[PDB]
This record gives sequence, structure tokens and C-alpha cells, in this order.
Amino acid sequence: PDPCYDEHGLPRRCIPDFVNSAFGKEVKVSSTCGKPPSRYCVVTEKGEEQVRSCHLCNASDPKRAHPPSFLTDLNNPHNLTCWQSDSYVQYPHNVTLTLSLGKKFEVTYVSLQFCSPRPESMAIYKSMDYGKTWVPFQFYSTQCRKMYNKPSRAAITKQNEQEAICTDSHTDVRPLSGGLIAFSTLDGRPTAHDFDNSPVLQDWVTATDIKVTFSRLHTFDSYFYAVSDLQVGGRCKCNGHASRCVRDRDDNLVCDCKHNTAGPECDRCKPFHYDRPWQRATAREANECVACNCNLHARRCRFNMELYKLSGRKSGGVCLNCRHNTAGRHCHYCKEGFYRDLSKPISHRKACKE
Ligand SMILES: *[C@@H]1O[C@H](CO)[C@@H](O)[C@H](O)[C@H]1NC(C)=O
Ligand SMILES: *[C@@H]1O[C@H](CO)[C@@H](O)[C@H](O)[C@H]1NC(C)=O
Repeated sequence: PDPCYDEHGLPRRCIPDFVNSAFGKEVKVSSTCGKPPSRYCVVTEKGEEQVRSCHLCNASDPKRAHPPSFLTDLNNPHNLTCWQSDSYVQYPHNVTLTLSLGKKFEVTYVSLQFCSPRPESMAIYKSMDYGKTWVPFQFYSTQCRKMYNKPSRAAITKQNEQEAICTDSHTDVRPLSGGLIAFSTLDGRPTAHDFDNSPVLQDWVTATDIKVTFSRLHTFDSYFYAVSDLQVGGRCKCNGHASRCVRDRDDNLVCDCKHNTAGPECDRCKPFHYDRPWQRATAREANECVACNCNLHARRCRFNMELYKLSGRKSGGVCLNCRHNTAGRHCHYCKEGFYRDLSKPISHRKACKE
């Protein structure tokens, strides 16, 4: 029931299913305690009092290790899975964790649940080029102006709708453990209520990797970073041209591009279906790609923009190499010297006789 087409076969927008993409994926952390085994300490406030409690981190005897998988795994609110770096780690040392998504994804949110008090200075970066460069996604720092040099909670008007602003809420110690930091990408952008026609916010959510630079916790002799469950929610960027993604031959995640579009993200038109410039599948117009018209006399075609504009943005469909002794934009008329045969249709393999 491919919903990427409606009842009577018409193309209509379709986007995949919202998932915990983080779920089950590997995180390349910058620190995991246990080797060599080491000392850490946890505060447990009971009433007025503060119960200092210290246990050891040893990797090669597993139960007291803290691997990256605790993050993206089944989190169950009893058996809670807190990853934990090497304790005693400070400023100005980029505790950079890096996740590899696997395909262009338009991210709704990024949420972290801390077992240690929510750090003071962290920052969400993002990579749209698949781990080649990085950019400020959103900052957290009770001292924003110094640390990340950004203004503390910058305002987002029509001119910086892609500047990561820098906040300081939920950067608070309490609760010691359990502090969840839920960042919404599109949150606070003046044109969020029209993402279908906001190509810039469509670029603000376009992400391929995520980097997290912890620079500083709070100033409480052990102290560390521990996180329980990590979720990167979002759908698969198919430009509204596929309602599900799948990995292919040599295992690489690409869309199920419909609408005669081509590409991993459907960004372009499949060969021959260049009759209309690829556009974004929005709320009402699939803006699908369309096969040219050659009357079955050709196999390839380009796209002429005058003929689009000069037609009034209708079709730039120009056939390449009309076979079967025809010619013309739509192979719609015989070659020179070959007369047309009224007994045979234009699409015949001998519609044109000598
Ligand atoms: C966690 O898993 C172990 C499995 O042996 C179980 O004993 C324990 O009760 C579970 N949950 C908690 C809250 O300890
Ligand atoms: C820390 O930041 C510096 C900035 O020059 C960079 O070169 C380095 O790779 C970063 N290190 C880590 C561990 O992220």
C-alpha cells in the first residue's frame, strides 16, 4: 500500500516513521573508565544529610565498567544503563563524543539523561558532511559569554535562524542524578510553523553526525560524567519522497525514493524523469519528477529552462536522439525525407517511412 501514491495512483508526499535512531548504534566516546581500574564517588543526599559513597571502576571484570553501549541501549527505568567516563576529568579538555548517524536525517530533538549532575559547560555540534566538519548546534553554559563566546540565550530573528544560541537552564546540579536535557532543533525559530516551505530550517535539522564537547561540570574528591539513555529522534530525509528507508547492496542506508525521483535523499530526478525540476514534496504538491515525452523513440532527455519558463514553468522536456526515424522535441514528427504513415501511430517502430 505504498502511501507515496494515493488511492488512484497519484503521487503524494510521504516521509518515513519516527524512530529512536540512536537506538542500537555505536558511539565513539572520548573516555571510558576501567583501564586502569580507578576510584569514583557518588553523593546520595538522604533528607538533610549527604552520604558520600565510593565504588571502583574496573573494566576487565565487567559489572563495574561503563561502556558506550549503555547510552543507545534498551534503557529500562530499573536496570538503568549509565555510561561513565574516566573520573576526575576537567576543563579545558574537549570530552568529545561522536555519533555516526548513517544517512541525512532531519532531526527533531537531542536528549540526554545524566546520572552525574548536568554539566555546566557542554555544547551540541553537528556535521552535515558526514564527519568532515562540525557546527554549533546548541550551547549550554551558565557562563555563555566566556566559554562558547556566544551571547547567553541569543534571540533568533529572521537573520540568525541557524546560530546556535547559548543557554544555562537545566545546567543545574539538581537533581544530582536524573537530569534530562531535551534540546529541540526547530524550537524558538520564527518560521517553525512552515517547515515545508522553510528551506533554511530544513537545513537547520539536516544532520549526519553529532559531537558533544563537555568542557566543565560543577565545582564540588571524585567527580565525573555519567549518562543513562541517549535518544536522537527524527525521520529519514527523503524530501518527502519515501515513507521508509532501507540499506541496499553493500549495506548503505538510502531512501525508497518514489515519485520518479533519484538519489539517496531523492534530491534529484531519476534518469529520463527530468520533465519537471525536482522540488520538495510538501503538504499538497508532491512536486514529483516526470518522464519526458518521446513517443517511445528515445531513452534519455535533459531539461531546458527557457522552455520551462517560456512555457510558464510547465515542461522543459527535450528528448535526446529520437530513434525509429523520427525527430522533434517529443519525437512527435518524422525525420526529413521520411513521410509519416497515417496507418501507423506516432509511437510505432516504423511510424516514418522513406
Ligand atoms: C537489575 O538486574 C538484576 C539482574 O540480576 C536484578 O537482580 C535487579 O533487581 C535489577 N533491577 C534493580 C533495580 O536492581
Ligand atoms: C580539542 O580541540 C582542538 C582545537 O584545536 C582540536 O584540535 C582537538 O582535536 C580537540 N580534541 C578532542 C579530543 O576533541
